Amino acid sequence: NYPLASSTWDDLEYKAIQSVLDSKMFTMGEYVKQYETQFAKTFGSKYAVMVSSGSTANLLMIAALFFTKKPRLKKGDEIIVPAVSWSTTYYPLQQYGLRVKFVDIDINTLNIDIESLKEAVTDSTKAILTVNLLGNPNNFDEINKIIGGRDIILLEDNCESMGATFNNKCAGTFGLMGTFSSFYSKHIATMEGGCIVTDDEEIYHILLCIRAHGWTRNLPKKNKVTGVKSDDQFEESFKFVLPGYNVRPLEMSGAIGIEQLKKLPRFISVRRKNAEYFLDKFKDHPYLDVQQETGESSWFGFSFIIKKDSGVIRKQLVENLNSAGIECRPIVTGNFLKNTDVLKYFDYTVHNNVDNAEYLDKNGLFVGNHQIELFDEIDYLREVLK
Amino acid sequence: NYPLASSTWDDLEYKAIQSVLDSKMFTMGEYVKQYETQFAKTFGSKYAVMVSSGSTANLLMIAALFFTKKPRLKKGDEIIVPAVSWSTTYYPLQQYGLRVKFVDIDINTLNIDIESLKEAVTDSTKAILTVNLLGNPNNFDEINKIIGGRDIILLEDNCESMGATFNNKCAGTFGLMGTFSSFYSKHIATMEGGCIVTDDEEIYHILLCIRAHGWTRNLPKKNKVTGVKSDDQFEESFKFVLPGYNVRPLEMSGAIGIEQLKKLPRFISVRRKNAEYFLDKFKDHPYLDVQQETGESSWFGFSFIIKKDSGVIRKQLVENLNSAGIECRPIVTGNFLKNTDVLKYFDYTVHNNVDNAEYLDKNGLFVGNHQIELFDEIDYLREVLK
Ligand SMILES: *[C@H](N[C@@H](CCC(=O)O)C(=O)O)c1c(COP(=O)(O)O)cnc(C)c1O
Ligand SMILES: *[C@H](N[C@@H](CCC(=O)O)C(=O)O)c1c(COP(=O)(O)O)cnc(C)c1O
Repeated sequence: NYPLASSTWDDLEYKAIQSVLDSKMFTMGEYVKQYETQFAKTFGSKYAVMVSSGSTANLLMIAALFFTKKPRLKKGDEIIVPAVSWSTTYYPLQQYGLRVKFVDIDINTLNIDIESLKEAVTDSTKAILTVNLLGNPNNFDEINKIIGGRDIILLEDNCESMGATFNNKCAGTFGLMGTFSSFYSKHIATMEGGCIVTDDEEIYHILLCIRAHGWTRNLPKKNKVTGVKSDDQFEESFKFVLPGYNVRPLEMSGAIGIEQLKKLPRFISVRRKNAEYFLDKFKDHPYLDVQQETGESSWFGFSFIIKKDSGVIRKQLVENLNSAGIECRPIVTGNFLKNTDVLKYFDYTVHNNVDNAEYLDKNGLFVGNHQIELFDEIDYLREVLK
Repeated sequence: NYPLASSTWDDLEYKAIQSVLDSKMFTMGEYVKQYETQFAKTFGSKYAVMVSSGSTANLLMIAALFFTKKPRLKKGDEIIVPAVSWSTTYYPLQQYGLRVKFVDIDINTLNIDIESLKEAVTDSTKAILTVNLLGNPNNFDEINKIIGGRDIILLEDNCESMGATFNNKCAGTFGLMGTFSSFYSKHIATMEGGCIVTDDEEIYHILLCIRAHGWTRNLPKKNKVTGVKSDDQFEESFKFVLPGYNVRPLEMSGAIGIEQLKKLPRFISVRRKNAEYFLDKFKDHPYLDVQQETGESSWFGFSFIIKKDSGVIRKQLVENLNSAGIECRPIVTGNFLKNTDVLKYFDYTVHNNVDNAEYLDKNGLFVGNHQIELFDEIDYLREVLK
């Protein structure tokens, strides 16, 4: 009836695939490169680099920081994160030996709690990795006040908020790097795909290098990694300079991404209209609280949190929902801190408490928002959730 | 041109791509699952796990060893590798904090020098990662003799030797794990693609988990990682237990992969016919040494090494081969140890020396072999390399 996922494609995505077939160049090329230019232009960054998925976009984002001429991050370094996000926002911190400090979320915005942030910040903090949750941007104004010129890097996992903006700027472009995802279920889809954006050329060349074999084949003759490239191909083409990966996207995802980006503004427009109608139907709801928007959210989906002491039990709504053909799931993955089994591999600490994440973990659920008009579905959802 | 790589595709892989487009299901699924099954069966391994590339296959191979119930490896352990190979054979080792011990290669076979190895193996050696170079398998009988019952893990990077055999056993299936690549220029091509095979179910379950977010979704109800999966999918489907990645292959790659396996034997045969031909044409070549075969090479390509005391300058030969429109390159990456820049990041040492690797690095070169008859390129090559 009402799924969490619908297809974003049309004839056009298919044609783009044909175009690629007909070219007989399958691995990362023209399209991918064209696609990166469009992406950057699209969100207002100087550079964009396409990878195999948003997870690997997070991996290189952290990785790159260790290979700047003046390494910006080091093993043991303290990084702050919020307690609610996708797993692969965290894994990379572990794989790089960072010390992780979790902070609770604000139960209204579902983003990192600001007042906890303020106090959680110190002289030991090297970086802050924010996540724009469910399409909702962090209030970067306040985040910038809290950092206050200190050597603390700001990073964004924007895998759920493509299109969101805050004060006339695209989410994802506030940090030194911002990551995106074009996985099937996201604002657009290239089957799998992710992207890192940055206005830093140094970081930009490093990303080009660790994305594919740690080589220099995709570096420009004069570049910020090696500096000046020899002209002996026999030579230059087989020099390895950073311990990277092969996380190249396929040409086909680049081509398909070109088509989706064209459609994006409409997708976002439809999404917001549905959000507007949704909020109208659900405000002053007797036992559910909705997400409070910051800036202009790209409304990835619709979260609900059971009102305190309303005596409503999640299992029930859950049943209700499914019995009406409406799919739902926890919000993102609930409180990450409960995954104690993977947590045993981390060097981590919890600032103050994560009561909010905890409450969410037991009392929130989520239903999708899509790029097609869902007025009908919402009216029904509201009939079911009364 | 006498290109280094060729299309192994015909209307079939084109048809398979079609079928997946027809299914409208693009994310890792049944084709991939089907391919994994065909793959293990083809190479004679109990299990196979398909990943986004041979490089991420090597990464997961190392990563798995850390998450076994009783860790097979730990930070600081020593692992012995050969000095000639693709850079992604080495990175995982640095990324996981292993102590890398380089060993010289045998100048004839181009694989690890067996004498050096016996000597390089010590009480501290926990594992040995072999690479089967250019289609040619390592003498695993000699290798197993060296290990002789001790607790030393044998691994293989088989990304260049899909289809080689040794004692009628398939290469890639001697070590606790073996990696494969199905990248454009390799034996089979699924655009990008890699696989890991193993006979160990626990490692096998660990791979299924770390390939996709460290979740439990692709583990069987009763499994070696978590035991028994819960029935409440609301919880079970968002449980994270090991620090993995998103290195899932594409369904299209799974589908193209299945047609490729069907054609393998033929590829191998032709490639081997080409090689024989090349052999006697180059049999008594006055100034160039050719690669010594162990078992049945899959002849990924043909190496040439300017004889000791010949007065021949590598430069000419290339000049020469380039003027003739024959595509040429270094043997893999040459002496990997020449990359001092990336070496800065490793915790490593060198066994004795790697003079063979350096000789090859300065006097070695290589042209590609294909699955179409090339007697004519050959005759021509011979003529050019007089
Ligand atoms: C996307 N999270 C998805 C995971 C879907 C999947 O199987 O990949 C979800 O179900 O919520 C996401 C990522 C991962 O990007 P990727 O899916 O392209 O690997 C990273 N960060 C965030 C915050 C995120 O939502
Ligand atoms: C194959 N190496 C290829 C590299 C092709 C590429 O650019 O990806 C070559 O040109 O020699 C290879 C790999 C890399 O696996 P992948 O290419 O599927 O990521 C890893 N190990 C070895 C030994 C290898 O030959």
